[PDB]
Amino acid sequence: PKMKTKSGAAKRFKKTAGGLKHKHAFKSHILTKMTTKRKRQLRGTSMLNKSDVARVERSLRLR
Amino acid sequence: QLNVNGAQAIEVSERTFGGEFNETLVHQAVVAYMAGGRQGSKAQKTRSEVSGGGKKPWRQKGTGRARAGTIRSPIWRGGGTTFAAKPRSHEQKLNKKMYRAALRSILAELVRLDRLVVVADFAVDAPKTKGLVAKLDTLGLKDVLIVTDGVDENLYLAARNLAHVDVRDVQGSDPVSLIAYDKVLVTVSAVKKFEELLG
Amino acid sequence: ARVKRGVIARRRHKKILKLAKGYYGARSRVFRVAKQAVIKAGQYAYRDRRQRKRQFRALWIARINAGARQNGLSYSRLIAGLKKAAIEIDRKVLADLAVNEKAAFTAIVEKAKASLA
Amino acid sequence: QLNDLRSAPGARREKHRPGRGIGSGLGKTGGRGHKGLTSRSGGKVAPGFEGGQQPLHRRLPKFGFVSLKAMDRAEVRTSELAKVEGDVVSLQTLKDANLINQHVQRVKVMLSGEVGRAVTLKGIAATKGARAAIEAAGGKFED
RNA sequence: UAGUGGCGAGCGAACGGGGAUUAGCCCUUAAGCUUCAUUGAUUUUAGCGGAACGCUCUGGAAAGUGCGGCCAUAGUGGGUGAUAGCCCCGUACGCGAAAGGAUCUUUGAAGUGAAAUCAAGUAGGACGGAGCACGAGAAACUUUGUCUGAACAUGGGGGGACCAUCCUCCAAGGCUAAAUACUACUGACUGACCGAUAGUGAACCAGUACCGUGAGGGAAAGGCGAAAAGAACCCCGGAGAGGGGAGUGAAAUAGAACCUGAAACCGUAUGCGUACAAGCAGUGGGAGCCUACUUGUUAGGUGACUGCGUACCUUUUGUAUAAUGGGUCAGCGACUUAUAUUCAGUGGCAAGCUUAACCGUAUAGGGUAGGCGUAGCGAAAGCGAGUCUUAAUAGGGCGUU
RNA sequence: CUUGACUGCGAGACAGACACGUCGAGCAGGUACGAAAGUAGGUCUUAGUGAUCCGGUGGUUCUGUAUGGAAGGGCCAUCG
Repeated sequence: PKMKTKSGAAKRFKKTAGGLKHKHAFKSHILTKMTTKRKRQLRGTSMLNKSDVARVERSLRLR
Repeated sequence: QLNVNGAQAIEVSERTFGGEFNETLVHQAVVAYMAGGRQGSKAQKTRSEVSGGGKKPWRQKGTGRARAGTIRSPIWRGGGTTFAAKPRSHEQKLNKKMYRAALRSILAELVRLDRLVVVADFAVDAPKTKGLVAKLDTLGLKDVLIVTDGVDENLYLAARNLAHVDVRDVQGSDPVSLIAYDKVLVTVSAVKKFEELLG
Repeated sequence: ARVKRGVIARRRHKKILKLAKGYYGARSRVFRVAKQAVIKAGQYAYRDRRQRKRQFRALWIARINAGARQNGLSYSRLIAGLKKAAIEIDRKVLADLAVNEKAAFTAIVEKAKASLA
Repeated sequence: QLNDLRSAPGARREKHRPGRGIGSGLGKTGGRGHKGLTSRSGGKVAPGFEGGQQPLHRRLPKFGFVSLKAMDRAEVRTSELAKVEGDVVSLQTLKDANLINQHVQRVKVMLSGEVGRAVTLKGIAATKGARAAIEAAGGKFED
């Protein structure tokens, strides 16, 4: 070990065989304005798309 | 298979002797071997390490002169060298299998080029260089690497003065000394030991 | 492996200073001025391998103009009449016949006038 | 000969160097461009940094815990159970081969191939298909 | 990695393994360590011996050329008039100490260890701090500046708040070799280390000269020749300086400021062109003249005259720019290195691959601890060719020759 | 008259650097009205808003540093 992964990136981006999982923003603390249809569709654990991958796994020391 | 000067064949394996010559792997092994025998004993000094050089030489404006922060800058002739060396290592990793497979393809070329010579046993009597010269001159043999199964002290004391002869054991042989000497003398016990080691 | 670069720097400067010899002053004897003069000479020489083909053509055309007007014809009427006919003969050898072989040039301008252009 | 050997065409490369002349391809800048941060010495952009907006690793939430239960967990698939010696698959037996680390304690066997032999699995959990494929080809199971 | 962190920049374990090393003795008095006296032994501070070549060519000189040998536990050492195993000093290899020192070993002796007697102002606690990877945080454990304050082996503290139950140890007295760190200092050996602007600041009378009131800063400067054979004598000159000879030497345009002796810069000589001609000084055309040749449809040198023609850099939307930069020359002066990693190329092995420390008669071989791969899903328990969500065997996400 | 201003989702698109955002047939579970086809996942439409980290509150199948619990953490819903 001579490369330090960013610890805030490791709590945010868990790696699977399908990519790097993350959760969504906006499901915190203002949840009456939102419809159920918006709160239902930020609930899961999405993937991380192409524009973000190189930056995140450069932060998570994997590039 | 391989011929012995003592009138018989020895029937070697087609794996240790008589495989294809991987020129790339043998070249990697000889570059690795010549790297592992280099000592990195040098250093220069950087701009921190050359003596003195604390003050700015002049003030930065008014002097009409170019702009310096120390006498010992690497642009200056007193100053340091810019990417000054420190004692490093040049020893690289060759795999165990890659080593053994570069060996198996230079014993094969020592066979094909008629450069390998198998004898039944090679033993000198006395620690005399003249005796070992006479024993090699029967074989018509100058500039030879003698590989025995274990180096005897008589065979070691002779030929450690002799100019173009080297006496090694099987463990102590290397790709550079196999390719270097113009002929390679091995005993039958050395061919047994090479089949044990190399496969 | 420290390598001392003063033996190759010298030969490269000798090459540039040899290419610059014949020039005025520091153009021929100091490197930072000789180098620019050699590069500039090279640009002009590239440009002038083109303008050589431009300048010789104009001299041929001017000599053919002068030779044709002695026989009562322009340059342009001569070049038109030498294509109502078919001469395939160029400005170089027509200028050469304009100076040297004047009776042959007179024969050529009469065969251009014969085609009435 | 030491005089004669080279490597494969394409195995070493020349290591082109920046800053050696203008007819080399990398003069006067060395591939760095012109003024700005990423042409200076130490001209690095820090990892994650998006120019000053909130980067992805601070804009998305944190989502879970790591289990300390599973640091000593293990999985050994059915392709490997023929590789132990002695017709028994035990925890120490799976450590005698290098099939599983030291400091592992819990092994599940899952179905990823063919079990090969008739082995006995003491103290080792197995999935449904893997218990089926072990007991099919002569295996047994106790604890 | 777990944790930790304006949960930011970052900081960062442990359990469990693999090794290097090998020992525990005591407070009912010990190992050990010192200092002495002894018992043998080993090293060190100096040295001794140490093999084997002649003829010939070129040359100032032979080690080199040609030929023929010899030695070798000694053959790629140094220098000797050019390159030497055999010419010298050496080297491998054996020998060697009146006298000192040092390490180890006997076997006594005096000491010490040693604080007394199993630990009380101690454990614990309250405040305020510090440390433990841990920013007092659910905060254990350690330490304590203030204030307090226990039990006594059917005690006591630890197992990360805390509580029960188990497990494991006995704090408040001590002493302990090795593995470990470092090298101003010695000795040997080595270098894909430098070779006089380099390498130490410093090859030379260098921490000098010099600069500062001081602290402090800090240079420049190597080379005749193999041998001084370092120039007897004569001439000009001021019993000069410097030369012209003569001698020495292979060579003195190796003459002491001395190997080689570049460029900038400054001259003398010869050829040609230059005093009616306007500018980046060239370039295309081109007469004439002058030299060598041997002549011609050549080679070298000048270049009258003439067409075109506002350096280089750097910065910029753009520079001849009256924007920057450079007096010139010669030296020097800027993408390195380490460790982690990703991709490409190229090799070895292949459902496996690979070792790290370390061991090693040591680039071998050993050592597979560990790392990655053979399975994924889930935040996790877990379940697994599936899994998660879900009331759902539905949908959907991710995965599966 | 009444709660469809439902729960689980969600084929597929629009928008788009990313984070966000927009529309949505259909399926399951339960409901409004309507005799029944059917309409109903708020409002004619596009503004009315705010990331993360911290904390608070209610659940929970998860974890829970020897073990049984707790503490703290995780997920789900929600507030500042």
